Amino acid sequence: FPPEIQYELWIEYLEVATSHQLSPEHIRFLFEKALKKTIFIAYSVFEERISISKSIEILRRLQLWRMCISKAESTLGPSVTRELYQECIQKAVEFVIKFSDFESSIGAREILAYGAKLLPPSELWDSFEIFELKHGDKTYKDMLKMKKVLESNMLIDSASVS
Amino acid sequence: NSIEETISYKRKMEYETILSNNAYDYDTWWLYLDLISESQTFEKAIVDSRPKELSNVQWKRYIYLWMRYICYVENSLLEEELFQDDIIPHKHFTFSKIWMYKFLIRHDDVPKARKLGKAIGLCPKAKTFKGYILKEFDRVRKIYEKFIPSDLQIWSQYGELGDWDRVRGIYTIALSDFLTKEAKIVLLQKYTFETESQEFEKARLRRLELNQYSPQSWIEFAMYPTEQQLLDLAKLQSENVDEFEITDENKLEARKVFEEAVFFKEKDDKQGRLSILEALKDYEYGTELDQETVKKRFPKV
Repeated sequence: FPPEIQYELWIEYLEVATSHQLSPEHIRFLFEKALKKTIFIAYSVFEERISISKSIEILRRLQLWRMCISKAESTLGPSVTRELYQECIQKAVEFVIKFSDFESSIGAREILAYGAKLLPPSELWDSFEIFELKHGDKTYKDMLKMKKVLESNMLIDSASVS
Repeated sequence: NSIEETISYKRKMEYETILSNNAYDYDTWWLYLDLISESQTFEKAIVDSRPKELSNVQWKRYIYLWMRYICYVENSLLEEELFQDDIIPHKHFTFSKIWMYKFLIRHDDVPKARKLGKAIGLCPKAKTFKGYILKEFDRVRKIYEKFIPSDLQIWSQYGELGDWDRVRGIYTIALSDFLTKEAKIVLLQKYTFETESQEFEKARLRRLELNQYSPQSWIEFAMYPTEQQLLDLAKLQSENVDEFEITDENKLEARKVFEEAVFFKEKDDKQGRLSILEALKDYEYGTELDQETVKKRFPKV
């Protein structure tokens, strides 16, 4: 039936055959045959608890999909997740901001400058964010006023838009 | 029955997957070995040995050897070449010819993962495995290496095999908020006369050390009488030398309410509790909070 009806077969066939078996290579191959969206998720769910990095490579191989990968990478530990966002950038800015928030926020200089690059990437809550980052220091009114100036310039480029 | 080529097509495609690098080829070694396991058995093991050795080189020592004992059943010279450090040779000479094929593989595993930061933890697990198989030969090796947090674990284990524990705990505490918590809990658990003696030569007084001396008096002098008078002396000596006494009035109010029950005793407890509240409320704390708030607002602007 080819890639149309075959999917209608294949979703139940996967859910069932995975439910049955004891051996990685056979089912691995079966997903391989299979692959030609949810399939990635079943498959990834398999790899994490039988086959891990390989799975992460598979997820690496849309916003929701980006959100997942990041979750599984966090499951492998924190460090990757900040890394994941950089992949993520290329509404998404809200997510990159969501990752960057605890990134530099827990921190790193490349990450903070990235926070600036993202905040400037495209917003009053973000202004509260940068203001929070400035307030956190016991880092200067000058850079802060320059920041509000740049965001104002963004207000200018935004207002200039038709 | 007739799924033989199912394995042969999958295993050929698994090896057929190109692998540039060390970890990529070692990742493929995990795939085809599992395919070989489920389904020239010696030459596949030999080509697997060269792939793991020809890789990460740091992580292949734990990857290759972990599937060597299973590969051997389906060995002594190959393990010594891969594991190749001074303490590992000392561990081998004590339990190679004396005890095994389980022991001789476990020692090479200990020298692969360590050679470390987890040396006091691994050495404590080595003595627990060697002694079990209340031994005085392995415990003395730990006691000899103690003189040259982690030592309290080996001290509490050797004593269990509180008469001999005082000999080890005195040496441990002689040489960290967690380190003193282990020595304080050991001298308190051993016991009510010696529990108070250990409290006097440790608790001294701190917010944890002062709170520990109060908890020691609750358990040690619980079934005796003079818990209120001794607790009032500790809070007075601590407050004078060292606003943050909300846990002393709260733990004392819960200790009085938790006591099993009269009228004259309960009314006397209300008089004693209210006397501390009246004396506490008239000692500079709602007034102290607003004072620092005005200074904090003034300091900024």
